[PDB]
Parts: sequence; C-alpha cells; structure tokens
Amino acid sequence: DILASEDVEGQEAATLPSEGGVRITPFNLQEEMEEGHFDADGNYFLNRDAQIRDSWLDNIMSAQALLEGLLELLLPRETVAGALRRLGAQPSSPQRLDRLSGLADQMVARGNLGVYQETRERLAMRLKG
Amino acid sequence: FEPLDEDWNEFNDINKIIIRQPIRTEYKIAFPYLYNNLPHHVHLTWYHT
Amino acid sequence: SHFDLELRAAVMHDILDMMPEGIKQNKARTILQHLSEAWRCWKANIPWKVPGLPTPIENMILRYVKAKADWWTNTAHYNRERIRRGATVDKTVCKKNLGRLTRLYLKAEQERQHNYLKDGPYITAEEAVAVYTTTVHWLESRRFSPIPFPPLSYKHDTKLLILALERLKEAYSVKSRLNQSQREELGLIEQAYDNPHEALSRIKRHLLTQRAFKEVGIEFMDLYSHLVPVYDVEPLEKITDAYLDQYLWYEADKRRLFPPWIKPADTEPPPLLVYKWCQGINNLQDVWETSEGECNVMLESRFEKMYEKIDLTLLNRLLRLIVDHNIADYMTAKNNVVINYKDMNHTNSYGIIRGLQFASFIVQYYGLVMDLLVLGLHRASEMAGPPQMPNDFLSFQDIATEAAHPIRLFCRYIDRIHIFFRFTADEARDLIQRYLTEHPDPNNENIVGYNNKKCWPRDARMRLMKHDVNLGRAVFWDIKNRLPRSVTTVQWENSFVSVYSKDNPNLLFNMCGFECRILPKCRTSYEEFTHKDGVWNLQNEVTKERTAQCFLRVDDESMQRFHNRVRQILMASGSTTFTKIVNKWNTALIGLMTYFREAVVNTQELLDLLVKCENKIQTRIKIGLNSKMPSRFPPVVFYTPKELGGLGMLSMGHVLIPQSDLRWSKQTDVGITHFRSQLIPNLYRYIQPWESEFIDSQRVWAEYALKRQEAIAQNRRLTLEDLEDSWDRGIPRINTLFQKDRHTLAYDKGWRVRTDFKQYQVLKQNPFWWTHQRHDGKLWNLNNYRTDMIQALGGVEGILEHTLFKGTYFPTWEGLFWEKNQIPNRRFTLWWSPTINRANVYVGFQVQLDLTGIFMHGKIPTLKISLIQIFRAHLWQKIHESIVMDLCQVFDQELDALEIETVQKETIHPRKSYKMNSSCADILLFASYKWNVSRPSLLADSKDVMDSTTTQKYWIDIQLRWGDYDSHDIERYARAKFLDYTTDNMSIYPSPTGVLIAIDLAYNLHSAYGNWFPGSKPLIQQAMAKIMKANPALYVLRERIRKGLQLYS
Amino acid sequence: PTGEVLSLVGKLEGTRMGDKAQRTKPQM
Repeated sequence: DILASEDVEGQEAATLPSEGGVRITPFNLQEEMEEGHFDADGNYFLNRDAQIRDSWLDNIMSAQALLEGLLELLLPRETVAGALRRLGAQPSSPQRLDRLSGLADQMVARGNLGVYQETRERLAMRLKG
Repeated sequence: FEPLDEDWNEFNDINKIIIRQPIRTEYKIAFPYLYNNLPHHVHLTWYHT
Repeated sequence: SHFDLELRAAVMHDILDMMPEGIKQNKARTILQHLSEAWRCWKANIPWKVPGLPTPIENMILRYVKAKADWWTNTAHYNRERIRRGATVDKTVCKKNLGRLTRLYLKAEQERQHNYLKDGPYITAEEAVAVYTTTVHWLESRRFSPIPFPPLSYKHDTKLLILALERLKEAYSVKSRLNQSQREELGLIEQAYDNPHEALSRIKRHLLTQRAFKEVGIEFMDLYSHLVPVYDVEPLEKITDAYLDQYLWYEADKRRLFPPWIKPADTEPPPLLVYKWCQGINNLQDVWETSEGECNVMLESRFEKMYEKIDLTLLNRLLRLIVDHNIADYMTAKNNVVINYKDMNHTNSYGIIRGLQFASFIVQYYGLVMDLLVLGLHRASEMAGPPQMPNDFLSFQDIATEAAHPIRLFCRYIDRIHIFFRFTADEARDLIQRYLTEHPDPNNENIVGYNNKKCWPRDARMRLMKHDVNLGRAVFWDIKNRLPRSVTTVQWENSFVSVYSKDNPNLLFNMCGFECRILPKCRTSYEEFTHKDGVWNLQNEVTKERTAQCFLRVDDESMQRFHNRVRQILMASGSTTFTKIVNKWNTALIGLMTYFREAVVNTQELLDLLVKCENKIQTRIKIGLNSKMPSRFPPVVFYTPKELGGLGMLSMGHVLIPQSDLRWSKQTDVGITHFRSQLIPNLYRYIQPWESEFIDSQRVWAEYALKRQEAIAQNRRLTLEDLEDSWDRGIPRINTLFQKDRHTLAYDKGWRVRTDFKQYQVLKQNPFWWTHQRHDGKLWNLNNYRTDMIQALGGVEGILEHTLFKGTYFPTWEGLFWEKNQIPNRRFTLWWSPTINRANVYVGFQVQLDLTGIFMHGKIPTLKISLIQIFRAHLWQKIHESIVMDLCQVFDQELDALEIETVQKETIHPRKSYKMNSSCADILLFASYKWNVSRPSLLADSKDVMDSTTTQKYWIDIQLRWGDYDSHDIERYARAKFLDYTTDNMSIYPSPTGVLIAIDLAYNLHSAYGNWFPGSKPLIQQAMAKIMKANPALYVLRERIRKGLQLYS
Repeated sequence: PTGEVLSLVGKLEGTRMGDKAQRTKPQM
C-alpha cells in the first residue's frame, strides 16, 4: 500500500528556497515521494540506489594568406620546424619567430595537423592547388 | 601483529614442572624449537659474529 | 537463481537443436508441459512414469531432474548454513527454506519407514522376552493393580472432562480472529460443554470401538538451530485423547506407578531439582574423603532416538500390563495413521507420534523400562523401597543400603539421565581392568575424543590424568553394555563423565540448563567468605556446617537460543509497530531472567550479550525514526512506561540519566518557576534468588503446617487473618490455597510434563514451559520496577516535558486517557517530537518549514506528515493576526487612563509572522503629551526606575516560538531577541522605547521584555493572561493537536 | 552519555540481588 498526493490534506506552494542562510523546507511531500515512499501507517521508506556514492556530493586571416606568410618566412628546401630552430637560435629574431609560431598555430587550429614537417615547395603546391 | 584452549594432561602437569626462572618470549624466539609447541613458520636467527 | 535458468535454457537448447524442423515445430509445445510436471512429481515424491515416451529422452528428463535435485538440495543446505550462523537474510528466504527442508525430512521419513517395513523388525525375540519378563518381575514386586476402564459413572469424569476442555481451549485464548477449521473446533468444544454425558458416551464408544483415524497433519517450528515437529489432530479424536491423558495420569498418580526418581515432578521447578541434586551429592556418607583412593563419578547422557525407535507391538505388549486391553489397543491404534504434508502422504509404523495428548504417558512409562535395564532390579528396589512405605527422592531406607552399592544417585529427566557413582580403589581398578581386557590401549589414545567443558577455566574443569580418564571410559562402557542397541542407544559423543579423585579437586555437571561446578571446602583455601551471587553454599544435614560450594553458569545452548530469539525479533518488517518489538523483547527478557535468576550474574558473556542485544533493539528504533544516525538519543524515549506514552522497555545494563534532563518548568500567575529533581533501575535486583526462595518456602510451609495442626484441634478454619504474614512467599505460593478451583485443580496430576510436551502441539513458541500459574502461583513482581522507573526519570512532571503535553492545555494528567496495548508510529513520533527534534540529537544540519517557525533538525518525514496536518492552511499567520487584533482591541479601550491619543495597527507583511532574521513593529501608541519610560526589564520585573528620556512613540511587537526540550525558556529568548532587534542595522523600529512579547506554542509560554511607561505593565499582564486563556485561534491549534495525538479527557 | 547501554561486568559492588524487592499485601 502507498499514499498518493491527495491524502495529504493541505499542501501549499514552494515560494522561497532560503533566507538568512537557512534552507526553507517547501512544505510539500513531493521530494519525499521522489526519494522514497509512505505506507498506510505513515512510515517512510527510502530508495537505496546510489552506486558511485560520490563522497563530495553527500555533504555539500584566410588560409591562402597564411600560406603566403609561411612562404614569406621560409627559405627553400627547409621545413617549418627547421625555420623555428633557425629563428630561435634571447633568439636572433624574436619577432619573426613569434610571427612564425602564430601562423603555425593559426594553421593547426584550422584542422591542418603536422604543419611543422612541411617544406616550402609542398606549401607552394598547396597554395597553387 | 594480529594472530596468524588446551586441556590438562599428564604432559603439562604443573606439579612436575620446576619453576625456577620465568620463561620469556625472547627465549622462545632465540631457540624456536626447544621452547615452542607447533613451530610452523619460524626462521632460524643468526647466531654470533 | 539465474545460473539455474541458464542451465535449463542450455538443456532445452540441447534437446531442441538435435531434432529437425518438422519436430522442432512440435516438441517446442510438447515437452514443456510435462517438463514441469516431472519436477513437481519429484518434489511431491511421486514416481514419475508416463506411457508413450521414448527411452533416451526419458533418460534426459531423469538427468535433468537429478541435476536440478542436486542443485536444489545443496542450495537448501547452504541456505540453512547461512541462517544457522547468524547471517542476515530476507524472511521469505527462511519461509521457503523451511518448506524445502520439510520436504527433505518427509522424504527421509518415508524412506526409513519403508526400510523398516522391508528389513523386518530390528529387535530380536530374546531381548523382547528379557524386557517383558523384567517388567513382569518389577510390577509383581510392587503389587501394581492395573488401571480399570471407567464403567458407566466414575463420578470424576465431569471434572476430568472440564480439565481436558480447559487445556484444549487454553491455546485459542490468544487472538480473537480465527480460521473456519478453528471455529469448528471451538464449536465442538462448546457442544461438549453443553452436554457432558453425551460427550462421555462418545469418548467411551470411541475407546471401545474405534480403531481407524483421520490423517494427522505435520508442520515444523522454525528454530534457527534445530527443527522441531508440530502435529495437527482432528478435534473429535482430540477430545477423547485429552480425556484419556487426564484419566491415565490421575490413575497412575494414585496407584504409584512412577518411582520418585522419574522427573519432572509436579512439586518442583527444575532449579529446585538442581538444588536438591546438589544437596543429595553433599549429604552422602563421607563423599569428599579421598585419603584412601576413592572416586566420585558423575555420568550425564541422553537416550539417542528415544522417540523414533519405539516399536508399536512391543509397546502394546508392555502396555497391556498396566491398563485395560482396549485402552492399550486404542493407544497403539492412534500411532498407526497416515501423516500428510500438502502433497505427501505416508503411513506410520515405527516410532510413536510424539504430538499426541496421551503420548506424555508413553514416554514416561517406556523410559521406566530403561531404568530396569540400567539401574538393575535390586538397586531400584533398594532406592524405591517397599510398596507399603515408599522412599523420598534421593533418600534411602538406612545407611547400609545407601553405601552397599556404587550406583547411589540416579535421576531421569524426560530423556536425559544423570547418575552418580562412588567407587573405592579396588573396585575402580577392577573396572578399569575389565575395560582394558576387551579394549586395549597401547598408545594412550583415550585422551583424544574426551568431551570436556570449555566454559570454565583450565584449573577449574576436569584435569585429564590417565587413571581418571580410564575410569570414565570404564564407567561409560559398563553403562553402555546394559542396554540392547536395538531398543535404545547411548553415545560417547553426546555424553559427559566427570571424575572426582585425588588429582581432581572439583566435580562438574550440566543439568536443566545449569552448568554446575561443586568444590569442597577442604580442597581449597581458608574461611575468607566473600559473598557472590551464583554461589550456593552447601552444608550437611546432621552437623549443619559448611562442606562445599556450588558455582552456577548458563550453558551455551541457552544463550544461543536467546540470541536466535533476538534475531527473530529483529526480523520485523517496516510496518511493524515499535511497541510489538518492545513487547517481544520484554517477553524474551523475562523468560530468560526469571528462569536463570541467580546464574545470569555469575556469567559474563551473557551479560555482554544482553547489552549488545539491547543496543541492537534500540538501534532498530533509532533507524526507524530517522535515516541519519543520531549523535545522542534520550533513554526516556524508551524506558517511559506505556501509560505515559512510552514503550516500557526493560533494562539490563548500566545507563546513567544525564544531568539537565531532569529539569522542568511551570508558568503561573507569579511567573515562571523552574524545578530540578542517577541510574535506571535494573531487572535482576527486583527478583528473589533461588536459595533464599527455597529456605523461605520451607519455613512458611512448616509454619502453615503448624498453624493447620493447631487449627484442626481448636475446630477453627484458617482464614486470611492468619496467613497475611506469609502472602507471596514460598513455592508453591501460599496464595494458591485462596483460589476458586481447589477441587478442580486438585484432580490435575502430571501437569508439568504435559506443559513441556505442549511444544509438539502448538505452533507458537512457549516461554515459561517450566511452570503453570494456576499450580505454582506467580513467581515474580514487577510493580516495583515500574514505580522506581517513574520515580527515577524525575517524576511524571519530569517525564511530561519531553512529551508535547503543555501544547494540549490540560490542567492535570489524572483525568486523561488514551484512545484504544499498542501505539502507532505516527502518534509516538508526534508525541515525542520535543525530545527528538533537538539540536544536540541531530548535529549540524537544520532547516525551517515554509509557513511556520518550526526548525527541523535533520529531516523526519513521519513528523513532517503530522506537522503539515496540524499547521495546514496558514494557521501560523492566523494565530499571529489574531493575537495582534486582540491586543489592538485591548489597547482600544481604557484610553484616558494611559494618556493615549492614538493607537495604530501597523500594516503587517504576510511573511512577517514566520521570518526570523528581522522583525517590525506591530502596534504603535502615540503619547498625548509625553511619557516617562523605564529601563528595559522583564514582564514580571517590578523593580523599575524610570529615566528622564521622555518619548512620544511606543511600539509593541509580537513574536512566536516553537521550542524544544532544552531551548524553551521564553524569558531569555525574548530578552535576546529584543537586544538583537534593537541593536542591528536590518530591523526597523520607529521608536527607541518599546517592548517585545514572545509566545512559545510548543509549551504555551509567554513573556515580555522592553521599556515600560506607567500603567502599561499590569494592563499588558492581564491582557496577555486573557489572550492565552481565551484566544480562539490558539484554541483551534490546541484542538488540532488534541485531534492529532488522540488524547482525550 | 550518548545513549550507549553499558555492561554490568564489574559494576556491582554493594548491590545484591534480593535487595529492593518487595511483596504485595493481600487484596481486601
């Protein structure tokens, strides 16, 4: 046997959750019927399905422009990572190294993976195609 | 450590045993086969250098 | 159970995957019908056979049934092994396991009865002739006259039929709702009451004529350790069997059939049997002298399978010597009937039906035949004495026939024998030689296999010297030789032999649940005499000096049965009331303590077990109230008697009532007065020990005998004037003389063994099996316990502060009554809400209900469902507005006496009545010219010195409270709220001079704190008295509380 | 004193068994 929501004689609204740091009980038996249930004699039974047990919860630029910039920043027969090595060898040119790293990140973030092992002629054929 | 009920007999009669010196635990540990009943998993200690 | 289902699916796949498609379409709906029927016929022990079945598929069905039978049997044995050791399990598991083991025991019994019918009688003719001629020589030696058939009118048949019908209706007086088969039995018993002579004619006709009987039903009583059968008999035969039982015991008591060693008797409880056995051990001729190598031997044993190994034809031949032959044919004919369990029928032909009415005679006579085999005819004749002058229990004719033989004490409880031997040196040597002649022992192996009592210390129990062990083996061999193994069988593994010698300073036995250790005075140290409970002091009859001591303990089986009873109590469902659990605990605790009176104190493991079980019982209620574990919980919730709304729980433990829980308060016209009123009284102090009970019993019955002898000669009848000095005293109680059924209860002989054998007839358990109140009287008093329990909790006013009583506005308690044994859980929780919903019970977590000022510590749904019903439909705000409007109508009149020019009711916000962070003024008074104000003081404070700070505006605020047991002092609460709300940057008050009035609803208290202008304080005191006596909204709250608690006057 | 019923082992020195046990008067 179980008690329904009509056998409560006088539930009311649930206006405010808290005031002054004190939690307000919402005066209705809705959440107790969600957590468990009642018998005919008014005892309460609680559901016990809490598997994980959760020990904290219980107590609370266009790509062609990028290619043109890389062809500007590459000497022929050299990879991009080798150009990073050469500009970083304080480095010799911090500004152009920063620009090359920015163009590399803007090409990585567009889906092109492995841009570091890319030669100048292959990027030129990529811009041509 | 945590552990890994004997009746009277003719054998353990205390009227036969001469109590002169109280037998301690280190006597049973130094010579583990002379002073011990059921010596299952004991190790022979190094004697002297 | 899923593995068995996968196995069945694999068997069905192996069956169906072999056959082709035209047979796959047929055998999917052909095999599955009788596949369950074969297992059902196996479970009902029916031989499975059907024509038109091929043989390999029949062998497949038999292999299926055999594999499921093995799985089912091992599952049932494992389920019994789980619940025997004490592992928790669902109740339906035990309910199915009882039926499984019931069917297995029925299959074993049906097999062994057919084995008896196949192998013939297991008794030889020569042993039968031996025991028959032995019984003939014994009954001719005593001149026993046989019991005659009651011819037409014995002139006692009416009283015996009344006693039989009372013993039949004794079982059905527990509950008032019965089944139809039980209503038919009560109707037959009432028709037997209405016409007694027709009932007697039916009884005598069934005795002289009837030999065929209806089938007897069988059930099993679910003990966790050992299953025990209960038999169900047709009532028309049951009336005749009960009358035969009564007539046989009443005739056998008059004809002196039973010797005085056969126990239980009607005159002694079993601890008195133990005490007289210890006195009989003490009072022998030089029993503890071992200067010349004498020995004392204490044998205790049990006749194994005494109930199952009685052949019925031999029983009839031995029974025809003492009664009429038609009576013996009726007693033999009832035993040969078909036993049924719900599908299973089998006839009985070997062993007696132990659950009959008259079967209590059959065990006691047949076991008498054992005494002629063990004790011998000469020694039994020396113990019992002549027929014209019989001896008393443990008494002899003279000292020479006492010491003439070694077998010198004997006792038989229903199937347990206790024998006590006295040997010399040469007799012990001869007996050991006669043992070692047939059973040599070259390796000294008779030490291993010796049953010994581990409950005592090592120097306290038996010391296993080789001579004493050989003497014990020889004693048990000499006793075992005297019994033919086809009739009865004793075993060493179920027996115990204690030896007292030079090497053994003390003697041991187990009898009537008591572990007794006897230790002489001359084998120990000096006089010192420190008094202990559970220590009986043994003295001689002649010289009356101390000779020995008797040490008492409780055996292990009693404590295990008690712990199984506690585990049965903790199998209560969620819908079970708390009072039923407490009543079961109280019944079990009285049934333990009032039997093991003096020995519970001596054993320490039982004293630990009682406290452990009591804490588990209290934890069962603590979890039932709230899911979260409380840090503290008051004992006054439990130990309050049921009259005052508590549970009435009995105490065995050390519980101390904490200080500042014995305080109470009361408000009257002069103000609020506080009052202040320790250990909970225990049960064992309110019960007399057995030794003082037996000495006082002998003393009061000697005095009654002398007063009766004086009253006969003076032609005087003894009345209540001469026996009011010794009421409640002695055993049987003197109170049993002054009763209405003297001539009725005087015809009831052999009632104690019948009360013991009720356990095979009634399905419920029987505490107090060892007594009957109409024959012994009442053997304990517990009104002093309830009196000291009410007195120890601080009085009735000290108890009622926890109980939400002052919210009901009753002036007294004495005119009140509860609406009707048992109290529900909601009423119990709403009654004890002020002492459960406290800050120091559920620590830290507190919330507030929406429309009230009620603080809920933790979360309690069973109290929330009542506090919604009491405070529904904004009753808090209505009470607040009613108090404000009534006080406004007070301040409206009497206008010129206070120089008031304008009273103004403030616009009250609808959330102001229950918000508690801040407040606002409610009633504002305007002074006509100017008002002198006093210092902020209490409502009852009369030492007021007024300042020169003349103000015009005055403010009155009304505050409500719903307190608990520790925080309900309304004076300090009103003062703290005044000093908080007048000294903060959030509350708004238009005047610096005012007053705050606080009303606590849970105890109905009221006070006020603040400034006072002249003439205001007596007016406000009388006005608040008039409001608290005559507010209709408070009356609605009080009548809703009285409706919820079901407490009336 | 957090509930917690205690054992009676060793906690009986001056308390006997028959003490504070009273008997009733005969009714009328």
